[PDB]
Amino acid sequence: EFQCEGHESHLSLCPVAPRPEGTCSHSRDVGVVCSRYTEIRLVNGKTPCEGRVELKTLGAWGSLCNSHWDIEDAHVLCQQLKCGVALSTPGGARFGKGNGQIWRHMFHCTGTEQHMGDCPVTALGASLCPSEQVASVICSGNQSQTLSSCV
Amino acid sequence: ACIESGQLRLVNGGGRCAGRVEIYHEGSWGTICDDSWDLSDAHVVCRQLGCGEAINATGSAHFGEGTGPIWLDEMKCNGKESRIWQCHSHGWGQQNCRHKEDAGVICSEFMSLRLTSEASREACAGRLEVFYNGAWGTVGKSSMSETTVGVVCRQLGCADKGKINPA
Ligand SMILES: [Ca+2]
Ligand SMILES: [Ca+2]
Ligand SMILES: [Ca+2]
Repeated sequence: EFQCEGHESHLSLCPVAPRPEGTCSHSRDVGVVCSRYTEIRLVNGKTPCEGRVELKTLGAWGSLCNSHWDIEDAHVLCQQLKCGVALSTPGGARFGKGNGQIWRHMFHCTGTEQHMGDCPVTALGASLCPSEQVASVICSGNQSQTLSSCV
Repeated sequence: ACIESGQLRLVNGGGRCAGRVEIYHEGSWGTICDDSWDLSDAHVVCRQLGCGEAINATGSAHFGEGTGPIWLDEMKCNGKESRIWQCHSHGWGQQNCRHKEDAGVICSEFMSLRLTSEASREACAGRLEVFYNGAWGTVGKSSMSETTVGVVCRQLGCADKGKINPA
């Protein structure tokens, strides 16, 4: 039986109180649900640090919209990709063409967060995305650049 | 010829044989968990202190919370032993019960004196009852000196002096 205090960096640093031998049946095993719940991949990109941004939900792949897309969302996406923050945001569809079904999700992120799933997401009721307005990213590729408060 | 270690020190009971139990092992005073506390388990603890047999065995430390660390857990015993440590133990030092689960035991003789009338369970005039072997009984009439009554009143906390009423 675990007795973690809550601020442990790892589970191995936890006081364990071992009961004597004896177990419950396999039907009573437990499962946890962390809050990351979002997968983002770069598709149709010539180099790994840039690509068309897609997110998968309801068992389908679709591209994000440039509508209500700003620079810091590209920045935090780069941080998750570990390519280093986006030096510049590409405009239009210079390398993203496909997946006619377009998810209307728009991401409101400050950029301080390290993983793009962390920043809050609101998508219910969003207006239809115009065609060719699929979002993208051009990360630095330096891996040596970090975000700083206020190029 | 030693005070020795591990003596079952009984405290908070108000007598020589009552209250919670404490054990001084590895240089540390500690209480006893009430997990599966058994009356047959209470027989040995009473015998070690020379009190006698056991009347009641009480859990949750209603006699009193024990500040010390919990030492033994889930103790069961055959009930016929002289050394308390030689009882069927689930390990040592490790407990699944916290404080407020400490054990309490009442031994063969924990004598209590009360002054009883019909109206009041405890009053300052009435009959004299003595507690022995988990029972209540009247006290003798013959050969009662004035000092004998003087002690009874002082212990009961009613008055400095007292008198025998014939009625
Ligand atoms: Ca208990
Ligand atoms: Ca027992
Ligand atoms: Ca236990």
